[PDB]
Amino acid sequence: MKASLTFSLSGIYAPCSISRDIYLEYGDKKAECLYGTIRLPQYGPGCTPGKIVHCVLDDSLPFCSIVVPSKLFGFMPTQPTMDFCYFEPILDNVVPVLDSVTFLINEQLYSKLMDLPQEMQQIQFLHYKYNINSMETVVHSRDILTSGLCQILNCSPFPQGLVDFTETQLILVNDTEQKLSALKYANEDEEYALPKIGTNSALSIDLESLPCTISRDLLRPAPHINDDNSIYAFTDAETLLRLDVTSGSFITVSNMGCVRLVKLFVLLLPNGFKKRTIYAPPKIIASFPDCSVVTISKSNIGHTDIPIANQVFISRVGGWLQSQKCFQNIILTTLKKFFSESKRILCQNDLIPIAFDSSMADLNIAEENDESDDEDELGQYYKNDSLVWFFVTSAELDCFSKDNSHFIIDPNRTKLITTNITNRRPLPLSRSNLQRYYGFAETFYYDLHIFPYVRQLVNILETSFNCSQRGITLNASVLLHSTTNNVGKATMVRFASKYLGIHLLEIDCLSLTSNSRQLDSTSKIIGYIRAKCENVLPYASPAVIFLAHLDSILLDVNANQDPEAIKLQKSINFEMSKLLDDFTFKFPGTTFVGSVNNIDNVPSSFRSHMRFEILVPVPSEAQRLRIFQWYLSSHELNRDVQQKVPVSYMDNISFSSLSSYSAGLTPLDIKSIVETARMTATARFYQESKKCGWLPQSILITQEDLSKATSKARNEFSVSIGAPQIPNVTWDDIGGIDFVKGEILDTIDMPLKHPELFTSGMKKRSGILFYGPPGTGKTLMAKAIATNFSLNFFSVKGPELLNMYIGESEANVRRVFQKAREAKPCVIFFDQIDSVAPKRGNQGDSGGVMDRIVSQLLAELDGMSTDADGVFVIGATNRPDLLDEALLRPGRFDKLLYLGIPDTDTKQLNILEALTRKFVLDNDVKLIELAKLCPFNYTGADFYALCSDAMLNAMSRIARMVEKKVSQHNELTGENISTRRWFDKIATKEDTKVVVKMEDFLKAQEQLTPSVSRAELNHYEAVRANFEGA
Amino acid sequence: NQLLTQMDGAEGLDGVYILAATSRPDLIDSALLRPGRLDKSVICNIPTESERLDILQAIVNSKDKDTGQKKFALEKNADLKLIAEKTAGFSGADLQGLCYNAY
Ligand SMILES: Nc1ncnc2c1ncn2[C@@H]1O[C@H](COP(=O)(O)OP(=O)(O)OP(=O)(O)O)[C@@H](O)[C@H]1O
Ligand SMILES: Nc1ncnc2c1ncn2[C@@H]1O[C@H](COP(=O)(O)OP(=O)(O)OP(=O)(O)O)[C@@H](O)[C@H]1O
Ligand SMILES: [Mg+2]
Ligand SMILES: [Mg+2]
Repeated sequence: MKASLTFSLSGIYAPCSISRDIYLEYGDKKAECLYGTIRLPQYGPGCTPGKIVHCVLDDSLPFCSIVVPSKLFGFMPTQPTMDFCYFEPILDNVVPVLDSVTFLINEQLYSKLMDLPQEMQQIQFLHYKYNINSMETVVHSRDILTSGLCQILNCSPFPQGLVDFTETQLILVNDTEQKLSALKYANEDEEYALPKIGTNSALSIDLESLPCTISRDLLRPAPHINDDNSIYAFTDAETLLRLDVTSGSFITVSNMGCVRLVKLFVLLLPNGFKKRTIYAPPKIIASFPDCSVVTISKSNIGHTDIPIANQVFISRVGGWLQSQKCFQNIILTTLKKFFSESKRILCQNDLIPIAFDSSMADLNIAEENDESDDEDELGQYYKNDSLVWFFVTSAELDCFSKDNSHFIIDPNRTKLITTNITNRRPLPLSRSNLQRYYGFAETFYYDLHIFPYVRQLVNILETSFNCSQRGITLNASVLLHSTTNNVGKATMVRFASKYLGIHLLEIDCLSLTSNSRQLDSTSKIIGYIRAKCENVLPYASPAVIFLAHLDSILLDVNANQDPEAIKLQKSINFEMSKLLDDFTFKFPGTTFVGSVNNIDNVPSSFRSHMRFEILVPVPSEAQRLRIFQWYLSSHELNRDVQQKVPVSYMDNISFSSLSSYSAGLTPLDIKSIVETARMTATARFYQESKKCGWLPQSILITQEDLSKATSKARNEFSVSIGAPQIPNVTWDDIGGIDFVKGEILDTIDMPLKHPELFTSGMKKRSGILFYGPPGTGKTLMAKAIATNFSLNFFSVKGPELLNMYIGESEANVRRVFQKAREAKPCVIFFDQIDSVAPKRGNQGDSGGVMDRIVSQLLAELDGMSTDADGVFVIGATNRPDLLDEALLRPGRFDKLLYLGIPDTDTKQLNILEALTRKFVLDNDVKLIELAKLCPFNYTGADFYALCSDAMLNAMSRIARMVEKKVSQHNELTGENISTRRWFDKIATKEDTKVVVKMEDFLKAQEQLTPSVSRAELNHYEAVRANFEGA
Repeated sequence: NQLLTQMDGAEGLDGVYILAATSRPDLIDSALLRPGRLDKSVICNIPTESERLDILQAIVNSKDKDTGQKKFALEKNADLKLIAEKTAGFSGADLQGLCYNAY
């Protein structure tokens, strides 16, 4: 619903008011305290989640008018009161009570209240001081309640809801740090004077581009539609009066050259943008490079000074999409539309931006204009995505002169005339976003503090620019390459281009209209390449040529060569060399920026004449933080989606948790994970919508399913490379390994974490070797490692390496072991090394292949100089005497850790409870009783056998109970039934938990026996007593 | 070491069932009697005269193998089923051989 708005003098805790008329259109005598909902119009991508408000009925309010407290939002009634909003009546007033709320309070009043020992005295103080009353009051997660004093610190999990101390814990927090001195809500403070604040004859303030779009329906005044269009300006404070001419006035002042008239407005009261500023759309700032302090004065004029300029001679800027047949038609048609649909003043030495959707493309539309009425389309469907600049160029003025700023084109008295092209340089992104204003496809914002390769390339382009702005032409060029796929090669070049205000061509080679086709048309392809490039350079500003996937066309010699294969190869190398070097003289300062996928595959000649080299890696954890910070941002979710209900994160999200758990993933995977989370949350939202329900105002992402999606991301990685997946084994699914978990965390966690303070010494502990009797978890530890940590889990299953032919090692072990270097940080798991690496001194006949494996394995493994790429090799053995001197304590695999028969007293209990994870037992038979009833010398996995066959007899009990119950059924109803119909017509839920009460334990203790006897233990205890030779 | 691995403790666990036979419990892996392994070790007894009864009560019916003509469909000794309890010492060794002799 539309509603009119007004701000009351504010009690903050005082209710809003509901008008009698809305209390008739949605009148309900059972609910006179009608809880309203309001949407607050604002600057921003969309209206932030609306507020539930507690209200009192008022009959005095005019039609659809509503009043809310001012200072409840930190604004004061001295500021311009917004006259409208939107309202929603809450269906049946259905609202949940909050599960938890926390408050922050200053240490003085905190202690003054905590001095009261009787908690109810503080509860009454909530009433006496704050006039809070339960069930009446609704509270909101973070709202400051009084400057310097009380604040709500959180509501959880809901952002809003009812309160009652009968369920709401009312947590309090002490502001020891006095930040409440800074955390004051008051958006305005009274200035010491309005005079002497500059002089009304001349003010100087930094201009800024408005960080968002703004539209004719939000502004307070009422411009016309056909004229007054497009050009507007926005001001922040009593500055609106320091100009002597109020909001709604024109001003025209500029720092240099011609004047530029603009309509100036006060900002809407609900604004987040920093004051002491004059905000503008990109349209204005585009004409005024740097010089951010702008001259300002009253500068008023009596309406439009010039009513006609009888012809205009506009020109397009050069630039990538501005010079293609497939865009030409859409360009001219959108130009015609734009200029036809409204009347505007224009001036020489000025730019006009035009925006359109490049998807419209090869759709012509046959009848919408020129033979049809002026208002023609809903751009809701005829979208926008790409932007162009037209220079206004010359215009035919009348006898009047010099005041060119008012030129205007009557749609019948005047025409627009093409002059082919002009040259001008775009704004520097550092001062102003275009993209975030138009909402286009985004270009992620790096910062040179933490991306070394960006600092590199940006410095290269910066010098290539400025050195040739000075007298020294630079032929700078660079190639980007990477070890992995999918690192953001193009993104870097684009970002740099915007960050430096540098033009670019964007070209991809894959889309060339022919392959490396056998019949020679390398001429045709390289010709099309140059012919497409050259067209803009005659009017290019300083610019770069970016070539995507050079590897597709710079093939390289020798696999099996046709004569034509040689001719194509050499022809391509030659013509590319010529093309590039020629460009370096055809135009100065114009930089070739290539990209490639396998640096081994680029041909040697090109590899020599190329200049700089940059290797861009898979990002660090420190970088991951900023990656999530981007794609989880408000704008970066809100763009994609139609429905007016917005989305957000919960402020609980642990960026540490994501950055650690997402280790090794590439940026493109981080997008995948976040967008999957968005999907799952929306599915939850529509599941909620099945009932009248709660939380309808907005779905948020939450830490649980955002965590979960990592597992899918890792499996979809694994199916690309390294197909094996692993069943989950969470940390608590093992126990009774305390020393071993100690050392494993001392090896894989603490040296891996905290390199800000761990020196990351020049060598590292390579691995872990588990040895001992079978059935002591030494397999399970590996599946646990694969489950809980972010590490990937490559492995070979024992003698998976050996193979039929001679020369076994390159057929497997080399390819896999180097693949682990090729992968991101990942373990290699081994089992049965006593089978894979026989002690070389036990020489073998019949080709001695054990010597071949063992030699290659040591050579690929050890030494590890310049090679500490996290390649932890971890594994298990039965009997370590058969291990080679591969185990000799160089630290190449020699982190020996034993596992064995547990301590008698309670570690068997820790075993039983761990294996009882997600098991069920629900009586007075505490696990202490089981752990005492079991005799000793049973060990490890044999207790899993004891649970296994206890479970088997428990399900047997249930199966025979079912057999009885189904027999007694069939005797009385369903005389001809057996299975599917039976199970589909029973509906058990008390029985279906099928909990064992007891007795299955006792008959397990009768039926089970230790799987290795002491006479078997002695054979292991011997090697145990070798201590591997100590 | 390959066979002691591939089926167990990795992808490969899933739903496969395994059913062995041996001449001896000696010449077989110590990796018996683990839940991750071959484990149940079902008993096969020495077949007594009662198992002679059982075996003959099977031999008397090539059950529904071509229902239109049983193997030994037409016989004397409809009285004195279990016609060969005398074979109690035979250990049940390959009585299809004696059945072929009878044929
Ligand atoms: N750091 C990043 N920030 C934002 N988006 C990124 C980032 N890295 C990658 N992307 C996204 O992934 C894509 C990067 O495309 P780009 O051309 O750079 O590489 P690619 O196509 O994955 O790889 P290649 O050219 O090697 O085949 C874009 O969709 C971009 O949005
Ligand atoms: N906390 C635990 N401590 C010990 N054993 C456990 C624990 N949790 C589960 N187990 C059992 O231990 C088994 C793994 O034992 P282990 O890896 O030592 O033997 P194995 O895989 O049969 O043999 P091998 O080590 O020779 O490959 C699991 O399958 C499970 O039944
Ligand atoms: Mg790419
Ligand atoms: Mg094991």
